[PDB]
Amino acid sequence: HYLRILTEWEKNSSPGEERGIAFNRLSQCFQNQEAVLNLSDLNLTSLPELPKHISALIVENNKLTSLPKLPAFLKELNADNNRLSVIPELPESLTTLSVRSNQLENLPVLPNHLTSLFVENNRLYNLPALPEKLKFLHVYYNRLTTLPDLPDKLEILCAQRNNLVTFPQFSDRNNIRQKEYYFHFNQITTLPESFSQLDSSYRINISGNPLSTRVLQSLQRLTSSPDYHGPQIYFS
Amino acid sequence: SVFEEITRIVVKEMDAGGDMIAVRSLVDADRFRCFHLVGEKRTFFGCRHYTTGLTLMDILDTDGDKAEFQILDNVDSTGELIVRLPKEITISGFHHQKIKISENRISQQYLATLENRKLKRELPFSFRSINYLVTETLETVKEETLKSDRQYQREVTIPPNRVLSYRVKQLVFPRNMKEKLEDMESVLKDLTEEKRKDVLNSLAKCLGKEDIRQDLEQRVSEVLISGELHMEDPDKPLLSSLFNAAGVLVEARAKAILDFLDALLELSEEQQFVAEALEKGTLPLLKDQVKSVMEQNWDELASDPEARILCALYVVVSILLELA
Repeated sequence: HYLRILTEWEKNSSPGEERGIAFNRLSQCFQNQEAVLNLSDLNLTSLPELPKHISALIVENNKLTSLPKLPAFLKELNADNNRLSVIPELPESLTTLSVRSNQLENLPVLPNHLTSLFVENNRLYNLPALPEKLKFLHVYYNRLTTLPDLPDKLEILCAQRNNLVTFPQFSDRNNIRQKEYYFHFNQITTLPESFSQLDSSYRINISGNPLSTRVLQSLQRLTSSPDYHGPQIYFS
Repeated sequence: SVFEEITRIVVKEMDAGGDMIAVRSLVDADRFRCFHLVGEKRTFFGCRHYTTGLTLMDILDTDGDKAEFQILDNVDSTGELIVRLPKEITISGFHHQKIKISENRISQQYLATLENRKLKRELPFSFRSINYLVTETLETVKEETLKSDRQYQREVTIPPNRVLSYRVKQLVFPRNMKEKLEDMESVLKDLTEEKRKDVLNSLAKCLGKEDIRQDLEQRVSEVLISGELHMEDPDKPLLSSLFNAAGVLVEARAKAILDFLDALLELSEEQQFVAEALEKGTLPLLKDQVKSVMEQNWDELASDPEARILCALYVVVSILLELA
């Protein structure tokens, strides 16, 4: 019976907090056993206990700094445009985790059934073990220098505007489907030969990075050969 | 032009030096949305893209027209993205400033089935005389009012769901200025004084007349296709200068003359300057000022929109002065 607590939370709406609207929204979901909880755009500075039945919480565009425990059956979490300093435990049920536009410097352990991870515009310094189920990863606008080894089924990887200095190790063509990886504006000087073994399914943008003249010549010679059907590559 | 600034920023942060292309005018944005058609123009500075007002729906066999909407079922949203605006950009009405965008892509499976598909038996005259398709679109998720204090305060209100960047794929059915101008100048030096005069007499007609410019561009290209001097042509001496003494068309001459024309496209207001100069023989002076500004505000520019504009004036003035 935290419904009274829900009311209390409302009574504690600091000037600007639209806690009442959320109170109604939360009550409705609880009474109707709803499955979608979105308290975004409510100027919330805190969040009351969440119903364990919900599997999708949308709380973006708010002034949150920490999040209550997440239902063990959650599958999608949207906390963008928040000042979150840390994210609570991730349920193995979670498949989508977007907390961009935050101040996260480290990330909790990632379930192995997660397919979407958006953690851009953060102060992340190191990323946790990446689950293979993840097909999309956005880690841009962060201060990362060492990307963890990429999973096998990684389709999109936007890892630009970071402090990366060394190119990452791939799955060695464990995936034969189209793949777009972005590594531009990162401080990389040299690259691995493993790249020479990747198919044209790979699309890589390394433009802006401080690559060495040697690699430039090499890669320029590679991109000027008809026999070369290697990965679509971009550089500058 | 500020719209272009934001669009270019989006492209740089998302895919710098990549298939991504930027929307140059906010009015023609909705026409660059996915499944739309975009055509290419001849511009030496680089391939330019213009809207068509047509969509793959208008050319494909709709299987009846009773339900053309099912195609959109092939449209996928990779999700949303964030672009950190620079310092000169301010979201009027937050020390770190960023904008939120949405990515829409056409399913690869529909891209595969595209080639193995039938067009409508009846097609628009535009498509009938058509002889690419937008594949990805990054659009605004909400209204964004931005302002810039950059110089070479402007304000732009981008309505929501407005395409900012776009990637296109070919539609199929069942380079350094210094080098360029050098090459062109060389091609022209291998020409008689009389012939060069003829070319000049024409290119001077092209000054200040987009009508004459398009006409002479079309005609140079036409006699480059046919390769035969027409019996009579209103600009016959130009195309005559295109052919050598043996009459064998030196394709370099035409390509370059077209290139000069392509550049002249980039100079709308400045054109008067060049014309007055050619009318007074001050061209040499103008060439120098262009060179000074280029060298002064740019280190090894021949290694800003103005930069491209300047390179054009150099090319145009250089060629003209070389003909005279």
